[PDB]
Amino acid sequence: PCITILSGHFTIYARKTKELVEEYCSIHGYNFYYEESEPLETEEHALHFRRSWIIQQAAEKFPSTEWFLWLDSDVYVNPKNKNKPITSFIDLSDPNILYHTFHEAPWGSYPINTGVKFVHKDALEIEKIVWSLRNEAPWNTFPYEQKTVYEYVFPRIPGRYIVHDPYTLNCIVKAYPEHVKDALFVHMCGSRAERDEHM
Ligand SMILES: [Mn+2]
Repeated sequence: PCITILSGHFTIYARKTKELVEEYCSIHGYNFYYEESEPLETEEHALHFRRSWIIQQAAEKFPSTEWFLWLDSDVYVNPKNKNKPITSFIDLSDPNILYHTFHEAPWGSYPINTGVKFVHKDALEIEKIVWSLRNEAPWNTFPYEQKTVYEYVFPRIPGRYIVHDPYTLNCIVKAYPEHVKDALFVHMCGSRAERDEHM
């Protein structure tokens, strides 16, 4: 399908991850949207929610998109696998599914990690609602958009989401060091100097 990968960051590591993702899209014919812009709302919760505003900007630019893929700015493409398409790691053929998300068990603090998040075009209005909840309790409490997707969105869409193993597509470096080599998306979740050094 038509994939648009989107990300944003307003930083060496973040430029390097950008490059790799930008390169990866170019290799496979994916659209690339990057929010280089400065956020109007700069509080901690609002910055986490900003991904749900960015997707709306991505969709305006690329309206022919079937699947939107959010990647954090601390997620990069594993050089080893840069020549492999996304479809070689995940089945996006089920027309009923709106979200593909990934767990972080047992090292992670929450049932899903939205650092890598697949959103079907038919869920764009849902992402609009997530953005709108950014200043509403309990959604404005940590972990923010990630809590809102898991606890507000998912209950309303039974059967329309899959929570996947993270080993290839949301491979947190510190948590899964034995999986990093074979991963597609590597997530430097868990420090700028540390990230630059890694990049
Ligand atoms: Mn992250």
